[PDB]
Amino acid sequence: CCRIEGDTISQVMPPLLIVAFVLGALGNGVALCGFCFHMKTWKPSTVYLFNLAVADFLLMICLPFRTDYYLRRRHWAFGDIPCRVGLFTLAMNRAGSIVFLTVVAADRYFKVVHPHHAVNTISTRVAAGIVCTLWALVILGTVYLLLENHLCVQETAVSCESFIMESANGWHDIMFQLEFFMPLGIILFCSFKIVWSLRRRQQLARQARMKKATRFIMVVAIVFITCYLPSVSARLYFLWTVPSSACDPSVHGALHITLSFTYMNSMLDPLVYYFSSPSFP
Amino acid sequence: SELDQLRQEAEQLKNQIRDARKACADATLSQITNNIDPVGRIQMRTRRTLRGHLAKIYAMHWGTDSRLLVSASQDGKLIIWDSYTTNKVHAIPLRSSWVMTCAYAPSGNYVACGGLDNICSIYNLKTREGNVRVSRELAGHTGYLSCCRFLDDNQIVTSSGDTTCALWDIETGQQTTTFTGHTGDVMSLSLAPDTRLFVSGACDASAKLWDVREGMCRQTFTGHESDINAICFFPNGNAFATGSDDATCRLFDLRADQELMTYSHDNIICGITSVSFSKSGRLLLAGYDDFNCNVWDALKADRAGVLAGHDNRVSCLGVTDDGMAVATGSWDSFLKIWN
Amino acid sequence: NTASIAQARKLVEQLKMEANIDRIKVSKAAADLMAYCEAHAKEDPLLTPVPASENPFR
Amino acid sequence: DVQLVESGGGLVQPGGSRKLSCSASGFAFSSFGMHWVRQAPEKGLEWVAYISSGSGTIYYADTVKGRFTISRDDPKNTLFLQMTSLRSEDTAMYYCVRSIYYYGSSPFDFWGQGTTLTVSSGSDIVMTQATSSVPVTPGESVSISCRSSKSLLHSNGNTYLYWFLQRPGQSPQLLIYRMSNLASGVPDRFSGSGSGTAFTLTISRLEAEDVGVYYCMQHLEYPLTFGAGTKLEL
Amino acid sequence: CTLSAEDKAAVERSKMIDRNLREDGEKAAREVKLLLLGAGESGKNTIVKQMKTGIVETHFTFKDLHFKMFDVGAQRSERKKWIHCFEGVTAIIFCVALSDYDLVLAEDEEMNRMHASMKLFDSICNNKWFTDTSIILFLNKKDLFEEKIKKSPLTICYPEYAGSNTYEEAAAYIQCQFEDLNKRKDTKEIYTHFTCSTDTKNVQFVFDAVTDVIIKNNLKDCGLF
Repeated sequence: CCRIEGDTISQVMPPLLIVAFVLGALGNGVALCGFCFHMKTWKPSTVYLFNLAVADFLLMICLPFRTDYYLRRRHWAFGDIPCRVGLFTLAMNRAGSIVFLTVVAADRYFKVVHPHHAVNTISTRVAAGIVCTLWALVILGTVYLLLENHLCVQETAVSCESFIMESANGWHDIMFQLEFFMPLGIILFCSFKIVWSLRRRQQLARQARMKKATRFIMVVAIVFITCYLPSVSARLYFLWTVPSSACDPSVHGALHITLSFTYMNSMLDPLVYYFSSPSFP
Repeated sequence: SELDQLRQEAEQLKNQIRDARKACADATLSQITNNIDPVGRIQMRTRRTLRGHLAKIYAMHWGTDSRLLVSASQDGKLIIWDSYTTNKVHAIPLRSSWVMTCAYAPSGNYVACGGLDNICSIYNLKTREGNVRVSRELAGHTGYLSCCRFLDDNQIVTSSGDTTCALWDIETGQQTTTFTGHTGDVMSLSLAPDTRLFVSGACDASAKLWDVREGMCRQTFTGHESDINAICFFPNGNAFATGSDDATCRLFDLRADQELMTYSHDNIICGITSVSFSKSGRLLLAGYDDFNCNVWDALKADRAGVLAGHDNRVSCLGVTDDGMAVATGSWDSFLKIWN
Repeated sequence: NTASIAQARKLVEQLKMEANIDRIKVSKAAADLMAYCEAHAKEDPLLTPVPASENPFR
Repeated sequence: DVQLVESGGGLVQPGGSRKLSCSASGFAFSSFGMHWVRQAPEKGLEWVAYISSGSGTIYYADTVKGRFTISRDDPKNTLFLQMTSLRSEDTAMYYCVRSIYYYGSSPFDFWGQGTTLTVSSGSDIVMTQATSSVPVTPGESVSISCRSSKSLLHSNGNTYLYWFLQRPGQSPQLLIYRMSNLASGVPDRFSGSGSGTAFTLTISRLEAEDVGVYYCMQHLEYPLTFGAGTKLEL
Repeated sequence: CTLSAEDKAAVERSKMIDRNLREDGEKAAREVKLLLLGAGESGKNTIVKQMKTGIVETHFTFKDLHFKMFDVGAQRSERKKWIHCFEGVTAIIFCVALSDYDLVLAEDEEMNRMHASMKLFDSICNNKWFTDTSIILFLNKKDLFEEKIKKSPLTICYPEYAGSNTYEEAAAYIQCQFEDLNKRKDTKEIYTHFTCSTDTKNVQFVFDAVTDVIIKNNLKDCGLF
């Protein structure tokens, strides 16, 4: 339990998170309506993209309260239960966004590098089973936030945070790190094989369409890395300098600011997954 | 040269026919019908949606009990529908999946179909074994078989793409009567209510009235500018309506031997796949390529209503024998019942 | 190319029988179709919708 | 031709277990629902069990439910009736019955010859026939009347009344399948009529070929119940 | 609910029929539909026996992939009345003989078989139903054409041709003339293969073209395309 006074934080978080929330909400609203209203029949790939949009949208809904937390000089004026559900929503929808980025990437890997596999024939039944099971394990992995306490008070300075206090947190940090590395490995491998295959087939690659498709296959990994690597980086820097950087103001501000890039990633996802595709309505 | 003399005689005969048509026409159907009340706006709602086909539905036919249906699609499946309950009575796997026509027997005992295999296959619905088996396969057409219509359990007239209509004997499987005279491929077919005559629309922009028991053309009806794809008698059997690719439906009379009224609109430019009449004949229902069916005032050439709700081209139409419902089939693998 | 003479004879014979057809006036045929439409107008469920109790597709 | 051959019957000690087989030939066994109907030596038809096409629906009589087991194996066209804990009231000649169900179908149309099994020593629709045995002169019209406790007329317009004729030393055959509909292969001199709970079956110009016991069966709801049976003599 | 026993059993029969229809549709969705086209009896039969009267069904399996190849030969009618039946085929296999550049069709006076093939290819390729359907063009009888081009020049067929009378240059010129008939180069691909009377790798070429078409379809599903 510490008393950080990162003013700068209160001068950058409010408008940053306001912009992230409004833009991501507009994008995901349109994307979800498009997926559920206009796309006449669904295919497994559509199911995955739709689940990704759902995860990002739930990140968007539970933002404005955290915005206020940041407006009130980091003071959560909503009691204990709402902050336990707020952290649960944030963490669960972060892990869902990552899982439904990895599944989209692996589905693309099978649709390109192995187009004649039975895995491309499975109907929306097994796709729905997969996505339901994925949410089930994400929920079972992030429910511990919901069956414990995180709120802390220091002289009427009500503080509520998970990734930025200090601990090994019962392997919560190792889940964090394997929550950005293994999807990174899968995404990079899948994109490398996809691009390499589409380049190999020179009768098809010369089209504009296969050029844009590969450009976006690389853009998605670029955006993922540039959005998730700052928070991971700051957290590992805090971990390795825990004695020296115990409750450091610059480090705490760094962690708070860098976790704002994941929300921006979920904002960006419709622009690179739904609006980018010229077939989706 | 005898050939040039016979061409001159044919031109003289055509001019005589045209002059006899012109001198016999005094007041059109519009000039007599404009003084009666219009039908208003005819609005129909999709009462049933028959799902189960997975390719473009190319044809349909209603039962004489006005409840049982048959539909053909490029799946290679003839599905028999209970339209009241949306129940599949039968699913008939076809030897050739390129089916473009299907008919249902008036007794309800048989179903015919045909297509690119040039064969009309008769299916016995009510067998002792409890399955639908091929009664026989009627072969002899050298072109794609575009329409078939049952006269009874043993007689069937089949339209085909070899510029030839044909009447078959299902007991022997033999070519009983061959109807020739069309220049283009015959695309549609319609039997008279008494099954004494029938009309056929072909790709020579012409319609011909044949007699079943003499096997030779009585009258030839012209006026269309493109390929006739649909034809249907008026319910008394003294008139019929056609549908072609020039976005016009024409109504022809057998006794007057003339075109009476064109059912066309400026906003309709796509072709017509199916043409069907209501029970009284007051409403003419035509299925078009712009994905919807337009109900026409058959006496006034007014768009009485639009049957929209198909995502692809409406390929086949059918009104029940009691006039209760109209069923539209389309290329989006769906059948819809309307009232 | 002498086989086209038989086809021409068949065509002019078909046109000759098609010309010798008794034709009623188009006003009479129009009145006949109008009378058939008016006589069966009440028994047309598509033209005159029946109540939902009498509608089998309700 | 369509044929159903039963096997497995015989003398059984009480409390024993026996399995009945019904080999099907001449028809698409998979597309037919299949019934077991037994007839005690007291000359009364009683429905036992039913299995639908695809084995998705199975019904039993209340006197055999949980004690009999009906199953089918469509690859070899065999219908099974696994019977356990056989008691003396199970002594009957079991008929394997063929029935299909769609719009306009004729269920209970074909019955098998039957296998004889001998055992040593409330809410149901009651189907009533007033006359159990009446004499008739050949060539003259006769009427067999049947009554039901519940109305067999459904909301869809079908009156689920079935008429069966069982000649002496023969399996029952279907005559009328829904209160008016003449079956296949039976003469037009058989006519059925009625409404609600009152039913009648008229046989104009009777011949010695029509001598037998006439049963009325309901198919409105399971269990399917038969009449007592009206026998025509002389 | 408000159903009789026979109504419920008919509903069960309808559900079984729906199940079998779904299985048949899933079986037919994994099959590859190919439309076989060509100007008369030029090279269709040799191609058919290399993989393997209305429409002819040819079934062959290559690398665990079932192929449905349809021959619309001897369907002498208007093509536009039934060519929309093949709108959903995977690819069009177009067979063109290379040796009929100097032969006459004999149905019309001063008519070239080669130019008839060009006109049929122009009608099929630029058809409204085949806007996004790829064409696997096969140039049949390359050895016969190679041995007869020395006796008969190609300039009797193409008056504007000014290249050498060699097999490679004139064959490439014929392939370029056939590919020039594609007015939809931004939305469809034409695969050209030169096949001899007894050439074994014809199926592999068809499999590669079909795999490229299937990849193009797969992308659309992910929306990526």
